[PDB]
Amino acid sequence: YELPWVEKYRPVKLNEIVGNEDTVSRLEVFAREGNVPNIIIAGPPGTGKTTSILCLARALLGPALKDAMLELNASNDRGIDVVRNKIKMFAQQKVTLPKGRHKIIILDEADSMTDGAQQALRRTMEIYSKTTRFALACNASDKIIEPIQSRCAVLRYTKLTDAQILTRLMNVIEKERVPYTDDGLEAIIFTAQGDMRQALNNLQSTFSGFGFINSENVFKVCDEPHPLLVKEMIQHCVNANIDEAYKILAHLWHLGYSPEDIIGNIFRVCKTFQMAEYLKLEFIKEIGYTHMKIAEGVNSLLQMAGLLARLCQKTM
Amino acid sequence: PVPWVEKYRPKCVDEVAFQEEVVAVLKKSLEGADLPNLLFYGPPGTGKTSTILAAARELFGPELFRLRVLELNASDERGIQVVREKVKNFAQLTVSGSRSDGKPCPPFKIVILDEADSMTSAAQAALRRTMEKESKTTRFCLICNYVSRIIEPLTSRCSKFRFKPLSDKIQQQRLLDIAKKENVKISDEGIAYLVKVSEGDLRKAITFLQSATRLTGGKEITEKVITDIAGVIPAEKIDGVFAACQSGSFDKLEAVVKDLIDEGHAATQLVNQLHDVVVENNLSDKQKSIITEKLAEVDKCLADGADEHLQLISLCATVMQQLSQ
Amino acid sequence: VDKYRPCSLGRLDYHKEQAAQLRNLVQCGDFPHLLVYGPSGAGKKTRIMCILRELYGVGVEKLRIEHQTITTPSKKKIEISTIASNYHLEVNPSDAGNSDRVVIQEMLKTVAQSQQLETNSQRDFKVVLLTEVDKLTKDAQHALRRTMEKYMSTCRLILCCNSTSKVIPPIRSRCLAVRVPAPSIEDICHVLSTVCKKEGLNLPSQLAHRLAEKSCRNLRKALLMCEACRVQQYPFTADQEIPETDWEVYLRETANAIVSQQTPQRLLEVRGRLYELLTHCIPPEIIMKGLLSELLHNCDGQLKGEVAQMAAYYEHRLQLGSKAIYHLEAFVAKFMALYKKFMED
Amino acid sequence: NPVLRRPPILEDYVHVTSTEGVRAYLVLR
Amino acid sequence: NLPWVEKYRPQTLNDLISHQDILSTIQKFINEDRLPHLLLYGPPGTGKTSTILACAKQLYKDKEFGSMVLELNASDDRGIDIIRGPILSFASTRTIFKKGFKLVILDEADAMTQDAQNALRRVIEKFTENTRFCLICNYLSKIIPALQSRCTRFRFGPLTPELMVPRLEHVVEEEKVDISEDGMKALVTLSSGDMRRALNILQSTNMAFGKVTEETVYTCTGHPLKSDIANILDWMLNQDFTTAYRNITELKTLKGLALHDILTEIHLFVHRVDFPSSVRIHLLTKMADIEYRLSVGTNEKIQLSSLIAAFQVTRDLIVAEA
Ligand SMILES: Nc1ncnc2c1ncn2[C@@H]1O[C@H](COP(=O)(O)OP(=O)(O)OP(O)(O)=S)[C@@H](O)[C@H]1O
Ligand SMILES: Nc1ncnc2c1ncn2[C@@H]1O[C@H](COP(=O)(O)OP(=O)(O)OP(O)(O)=S)[C@@H](O)[C@H]1O
Ligand SMILES: Nc1ncnc2c1ncn2[C@@H]1O[C@H](COP(=O)(O)OP(=O)(O)OP(O)(O)=S)[C@@H](O)[C@H]1O
Ligand SMILES: Nc1ncnc2c1ncn2[C@@H]1O[C@H](COP(=O)(O)OP(=O)(O)O)[C@@H](O)[C@H]1O
Ligand SMILES: [Mg+2]
Ligand SMILES: [Mg+2]
Ligand SMILES: [Mg+2]
Repeated sequence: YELPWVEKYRPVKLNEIVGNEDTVSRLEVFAREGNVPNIIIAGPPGTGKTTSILCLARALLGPALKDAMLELNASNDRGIDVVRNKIKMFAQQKVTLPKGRHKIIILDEADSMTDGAQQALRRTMEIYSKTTRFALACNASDKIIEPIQSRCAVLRYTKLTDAQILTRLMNVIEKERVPYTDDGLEAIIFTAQGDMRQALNNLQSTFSGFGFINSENVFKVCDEPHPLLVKEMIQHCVNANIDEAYKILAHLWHLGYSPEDIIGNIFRVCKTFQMAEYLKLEFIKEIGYTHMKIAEGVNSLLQMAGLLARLCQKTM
Repeated sequence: PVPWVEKYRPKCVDEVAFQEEVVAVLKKSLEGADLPNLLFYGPPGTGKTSTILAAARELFGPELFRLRVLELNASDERGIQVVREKVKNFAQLTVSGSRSDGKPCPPFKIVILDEADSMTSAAQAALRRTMEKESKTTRFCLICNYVSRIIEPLTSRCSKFRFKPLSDKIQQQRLLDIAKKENVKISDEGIAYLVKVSEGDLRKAITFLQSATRLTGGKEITEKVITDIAGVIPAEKIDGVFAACQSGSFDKLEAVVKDLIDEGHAATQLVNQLHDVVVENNLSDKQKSIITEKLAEVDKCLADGADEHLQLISLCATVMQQLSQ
Repeated sequence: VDKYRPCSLGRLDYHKEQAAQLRNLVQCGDFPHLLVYGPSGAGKKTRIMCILRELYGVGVEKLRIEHQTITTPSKKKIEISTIASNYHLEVNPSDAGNSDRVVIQEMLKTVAQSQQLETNSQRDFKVVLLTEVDKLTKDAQHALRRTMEKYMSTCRLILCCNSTSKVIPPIRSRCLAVRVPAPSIEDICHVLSTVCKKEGLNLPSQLAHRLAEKSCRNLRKALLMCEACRVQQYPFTADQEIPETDWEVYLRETANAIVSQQTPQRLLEVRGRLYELLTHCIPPEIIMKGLLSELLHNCDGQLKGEVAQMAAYYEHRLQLGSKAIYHLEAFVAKFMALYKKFMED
Repeated sequence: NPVLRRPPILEDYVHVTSTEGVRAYLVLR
Repeated sequence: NLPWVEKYRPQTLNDLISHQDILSTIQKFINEDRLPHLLLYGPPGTGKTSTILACAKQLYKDKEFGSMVLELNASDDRGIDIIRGPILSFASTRTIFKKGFKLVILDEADAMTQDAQNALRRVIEKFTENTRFCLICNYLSKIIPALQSRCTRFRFGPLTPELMVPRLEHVVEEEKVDISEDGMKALVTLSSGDMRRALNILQSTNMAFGKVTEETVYTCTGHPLKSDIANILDWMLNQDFTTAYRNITELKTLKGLALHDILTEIHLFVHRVDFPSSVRIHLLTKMADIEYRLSVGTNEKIQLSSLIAAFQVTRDLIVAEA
């Protein structure tokens, strides 16, 4: 009954968080200032928006965490009745706390609520501001209304950078004593696509599967279109060649891949290709046009062949 | 409520002319009482829907026609959920094969899918899965324009029945028979032009003759009412367009394009009739190729929703570029 | 233009044979679903009015305004201003940007499953007059086709539209297509002479011909121009300053500013002018049409043809996106690059 | 190279003419 | 009696083929009681449901299979009421049976929305030690990366014909029907690497005619013939425009072909025809455009004429290069 590495090696203090730089320093200042405002934390999913406010609350309250901390996810019911009852009930309780300490009501996924829930959340945040401090973890901050974010601080989280994911992955590798190769690290970066929990889950999956880290073992348990072949397809499209590129496309089509998977790996390789800048921008525009065709409902091999022909036609 | 395309459906399978081989195979399949495989396909107006309805009437009778026959339009119901719920709701009703008139009725309910080739591959995969759900109590019959649009698994559990297009002599014969039956005054040239504007379609010809009887109101049906109900652009306009593009400047092109637009003529009819003219005459292969590719792009832009006048002036610019060189 | 509209098909001035066909259609039973189309201002609403007059008694001219409340899939009550009567119901479903399918389902249900009150006066069916069906989405027109299939018995529709290429063929094939052309210059001059002579005016034939040629065969524009020319100066001369609409001459000045200079600061100024045109709520199709006409009036050396193709292409792009200013500025930027290339060499 | 006027006698081929009819052939291999 | 797929469904980890690394890893995880939430994704009919049913009948007996396995499929709509309905209440309960985890087989998991997949992500992460989910789907890219980041995925690829033909030989030895070489080539080509359609086509060819040859499969299925598309390409490449248009429209109204199937078979044909690169690029761009123009729902004769137009420009360029 071993725990997965997603929750086993979650950090327990703000010094171990590698994602942001200014926001984690703001949280470190807030953890000792004791006058924490209501905050809204915005960013992509999986960048650590709820293992940061959790670490702030655990460093703030400390031993009184179990009585003066309420995490409300979207796992439970997301109606107006539960937010009316449970949040007000928890805010009305008393906890014997120090001078610079307040209760914390984390609201994970605060963007799925309606306008009535947030316009009542205005008054719940305004009235009980002495007793408790709110922390709304939102996926998109534009869906948060202006009077909510006027009275509360806004904190921004970016997508994990590949150097930060490299540092975290090598820390986990040194912790678990995993033998590794640099090609396997590049493969787990490529299959990670910037998400930290995805990176840790793929690393623990290939460690439980095969053990030693190499670039061939990563794609046996994930089985994306191989970036060597997709990079060869892009290189053949940029070198004025259509027959060899369609040979690679038919090789990756008789392995049964969907058009969406191949064109997603095509764009992910063409992000980090090496060519001219204007050629990159024209290629990304053509790939986006073809992906609009495919997501519209045209998912034939002929559309991928036409994409290859258009990419070969852009480069003279 | 007089739907002449439904009123003149032959309700008996012996009344179905020109298709006596398919009629005989259908009669053998009905008398065999074990029919897992059924499919009808062909051009529109060939009466495949009327043939399968005549088979359902000669087997089930009028009493079970409203009970065990369910007709669904696939193009009207392209969503997954509706054809999941309605087919299952009809199939879950257990109705025995006992008839009050004493005729032996085999125990199945028949399902008609009109225009089943309009579905995508995933919709037909879910449809097949529903076929494997209910392959016992009810039976299915798909009607499509082309058999090659139907995905493989639905061709496994069906037997194809191809339909030839009806020859124009029996088209004119049926049109004059219906006009004599309903006392419609129309000459042989009017019948010939009516079957000309409705290219291989008896449904369109029947609806256009019904509309001609509505719009004339007892008068003799002329060529103008026929060419106006179908929306057919007259050949004088096409000849003027090609005369402007052959020897003229863009003032002449804008004049004829503004004349066609302010006459109210649709751009889809213009691209269709200009394609019909430009695919038969004595232009070069390169000129016909460039003009037809431009016509296809223009009809795509009109299907997207682009403004028709700009498409027509660009099309006439392309035709002028190819012709006046 | 509203006081002296002909009330019946026998009082029409042009398109007599189509009036005869439509009154023969009314003269018998089973009146089918109509699809009335043509160019704008041709007289489609006049023909549909005369059809509704012939379809019933004299009470068709009674009209009333209702504000019906629709509910979307989201819990949102939206008001729709319907022009209704006791014999028909005229609606514009294009005002709902995404809830057009809901209103054309609900109005069809409340007009079909709610039976008629006094079936002795009207017939067994009542008419729903959809207006401007071309800008409806494809799934909305599919829902319209489904509701037309379900309720053929008590609700037979008349669809007034223009440029039928936006309308899907599965709903076009079920409807009798009636095409009302724009009247000819001689017929516009004849109805101008009639509308002048029945109010004591002395309009000459030359000014009437100039009004007909200037209005681009739009009859409502060619009659409001006549009334504005009466108000502007009553003694009618052959050389009169015809009152021009402001956005048309603004588009002409816009094209003059385009052909004046091919610098990106002039592109910023013309972006401001295009933004003024857009914020004046005129559609970008009419803007592209007027811009192309005024640029082809000021072009030479066959370049017009290439420009013509260019205009259509960007209008196509304007029908795929939502922000029309990107496509309009792309069109004028490509046109200014092409002129600079043409005038430089 | 990809267009041959003479027929290939060891593989399949597809004929291709024009308005004048020179009758070239294309390899199906 | 019964269809052949429901008769000869595999019931053993060795009876499923070409997934030997996946089945070996599943057996390795299930002998050591370390099986995670599974996400089996791939083409239809490649052995997704039968693999996890074999693993369920390995784990559980016949008596407790109906109790500790809940199956949801395409008959159940997959929105937000289901994830807060039966599957949550199933996963959040214990059983009076032996101390093992439950199992939920969710067929067609790619049809769930992003909100539904996030709610399922909450349910999966909340209950792990007592419930092991199994989401099987066609497209991996239609689900969110968080759901991919919490459940172990496995790619059930297509079956290579070299490995596909022993099972077809076994089912043609067990069921005595007429077998030829071209019939087996038609089976392994038209079936497109999945055993379900191969067995269905084989049974339909047996029941319809009696013998299995190439033309019997082609007449029972309606697939476009190779000589048919060869005639279409010959008419496009060495005939006049009106002649080719009339010939191909008569063949379309006779053979029952459609322009999409003509387009994909011609696309498969033009990579065998040794064109120069530039006219290959022109043909591919034009044919992809015709495919999109047919996708948006236009008239068919004009797109047919555009296909002939592209091939007539092609034939002019080929003769001019000769
Ligand atoms: N900067 C980081 N440093 C260390 N671990 C991180 C970091 N960012 C993410 N993680 C890990 O990724 C997971 C964080 O997931 P969550 O924070 O729960 O998701 P989220 O980003 O908050 O988005 P929500 O809450 O679903 S809207 C944990 O397993 C963390 O260990
Ligand atoms: N063999 C036939 N014998 C007699 N009448 C026929 C025959 N075939 C067609 N018809 C007539 O043609 C009419 C049209 O029949 P339909 O079933 O609507 O044609 P269709 O093939 O179903 O085209 P659709 O419905 O648009 S796909 C029928 O009502 C008959 O009057
Ligand atoms: N590896 C295999 N070996 C032998 N027969 C197989 C194999 N895979 C599939 N089959 C056959 O094909 C049928 C379909 O298999 P299933 O796994 O039920 O379909 P599926 O893989 O789940 O794909 P779906 O359900 O259509 S999305 C089985 O019942 C077998 O008859
Ligand atoms: N027979 C006629 N006699 C007088 N005026 C007419 C006649 N037919 C049309 N008109 C005028 O032409 C104008 C066209 O308006 P309308 O019918 O709304 O066109 P559209 O429906 O295309 O916008 C109306 O203002 C009407 O007064
Ligand atoms: Mg989180
Ligand atoms: Mg039909
Ligand atoms: Mg399944």
